[PDB]
Amino acid sequence: PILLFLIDTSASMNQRSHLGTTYLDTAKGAVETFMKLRARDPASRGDRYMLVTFEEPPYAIKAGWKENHATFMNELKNLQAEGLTTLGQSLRTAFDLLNLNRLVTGIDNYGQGRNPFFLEPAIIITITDGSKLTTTSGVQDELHLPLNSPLPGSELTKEPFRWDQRLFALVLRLPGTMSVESEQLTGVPLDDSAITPMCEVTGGRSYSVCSPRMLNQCLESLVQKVQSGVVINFEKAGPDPSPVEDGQPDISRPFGSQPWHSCHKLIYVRPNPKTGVPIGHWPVPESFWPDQNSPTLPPRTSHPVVKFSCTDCEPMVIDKLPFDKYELEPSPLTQFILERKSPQTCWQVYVSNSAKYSELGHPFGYLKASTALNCVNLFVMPYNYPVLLPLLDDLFKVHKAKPTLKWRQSFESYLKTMPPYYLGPLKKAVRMMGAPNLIADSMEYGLSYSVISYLKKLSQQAKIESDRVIGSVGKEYTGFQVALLNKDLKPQTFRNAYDIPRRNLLDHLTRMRSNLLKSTRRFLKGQDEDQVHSVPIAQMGNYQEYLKQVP
Amino acid sequence: KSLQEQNSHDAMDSYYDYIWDVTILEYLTYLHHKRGETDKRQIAIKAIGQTELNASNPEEVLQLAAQRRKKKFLQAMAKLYF
Repeated sequence: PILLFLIDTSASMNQRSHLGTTYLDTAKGAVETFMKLRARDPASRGDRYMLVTFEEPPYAIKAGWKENHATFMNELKNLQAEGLTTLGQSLRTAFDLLNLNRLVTGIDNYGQGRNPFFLEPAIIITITDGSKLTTTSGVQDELHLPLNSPLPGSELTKEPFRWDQRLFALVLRLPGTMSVESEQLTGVPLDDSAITPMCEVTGGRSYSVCSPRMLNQCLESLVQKVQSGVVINFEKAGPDPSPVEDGQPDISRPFGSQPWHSCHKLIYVRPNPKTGVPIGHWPVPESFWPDQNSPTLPPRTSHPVVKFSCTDCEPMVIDKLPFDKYELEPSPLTQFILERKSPQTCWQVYVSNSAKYSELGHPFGYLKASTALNCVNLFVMPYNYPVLLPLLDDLFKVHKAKPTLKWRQSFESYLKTMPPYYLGPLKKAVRMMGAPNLIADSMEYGLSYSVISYLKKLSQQAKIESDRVIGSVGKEYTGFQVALLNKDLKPQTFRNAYDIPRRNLLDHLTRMRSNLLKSTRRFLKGQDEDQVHSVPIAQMGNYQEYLKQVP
Repeated sequence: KSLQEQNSHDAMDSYYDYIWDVTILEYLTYLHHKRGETDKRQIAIKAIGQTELNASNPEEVLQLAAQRRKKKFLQAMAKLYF
């Protein structure tokens, strides 16, 4: 996946803990230990590391797509916390980088549905301290991201983040004096910071740390959550949960505020074992009926809102029709359903405003308890599966391709009720079915000409902006300014007479004379050229001849 | 707004001992880094890096350090004027 670290480089991050070290050094150590614990996992060969600091552009992206691991280390160890607490601009810059390359590659197919197989997994971790949000004018009470629309195409999604990326926050609260009381909580508390509502919206969690042991627990938990998936918002709608006849309905059950109403939670996307890209079949549908004459598509939600109905049904699993199935990671919905203990019943998940005539949506999937009752899976079929699947059953039971008449009228009714972007996969569906006669090239349109032209032009501006951003990373009267001392000056004492101090001048003069009277094979322009950072045995031992095999 | 100006007739660095808010020291470090003060910046870093003015200390320690600095600053003003 993509691991991005947003390291706070405000001056408030220069406080010193009880360990005798600064907060920023603790952040660097957290990044290092995250590296070690992630490298312990035998699945992290491909993991792109990125770093963003709290510094104004273009000095904002320390490491991006075109850098490597060594430059990430060098820029990590050379961070100075000398800025303000400007969280919104830095978060927008990180999301702009990630969504910029996202819209460059066309990973998110607007208009053609939402395909959670096209996935670029990404976890961003903001390590900060929880101080007051500061600008050049004053303290800001509540965290607002800027809305300047720098990336072309930002108006087609309401939120600056996406459904393939997750935000976590390490808020350092190490006290100056160590606490006499020892923390014994197994779980990590949430903080009362200004970043916590944002990470709860994006489908993450804010780890609050007050001790180095607590930092170890937080960072182990953060390592355990770096996997590939899609965060979707599950909500119920309409009927109440069905009371079991064996169960007893009680007034004490809360009918107004129940913990699994809404959950922005993850579903798992396993890679393809043979290739890596999960070869998928069915999209999660849109929140609008596609008007093929509208000039612009409506802006899409960053996180899909899917409504589940708890009415018990029968899980229809037809042979040789490829459905797609996900595992949904633990959530109060999942512990409820695992308490229900009914692997013969499923709940019906649908997407609202996906029907031409009804505000309610015809069901597109079902959530289902597994055989071993270890996890709750999500099964997705094409749109309106209880209509489509029995007729496919009937064609491979009786009709043998060339069909009857009423069943033709059933498919004309179905394709009038069918979404047009689903016209993509369903055609591909019969390419596995064994009935290519249902393929008709007459209908292939899913979008208007205007939005396709807009998408092409947006892709072109995205390519230009990607080139710009990748080139940006890694880089006596009223006109008088007194020069400041430069640490990276390298004062060359042999190239220039101006750089020799007085108190050793005669000394250096004699040395200079010796150079011009040495007449050696190699002439040096510096008195002391020791090294820069590292003195390796292997690097210098390669520049010699060692003719001793000794066998 | 006051710290942004460049015509102070009182001391700059020797009054940095009577500050106990991390936010104002944060702004001081930012101003000194922008405007070229490479030495007042280090004074601000030393002030922030004290184990007495951390934000996450127990409240008694913070309020007692605050009242110590209040006493010393008000005595310094009574030294100058009064």
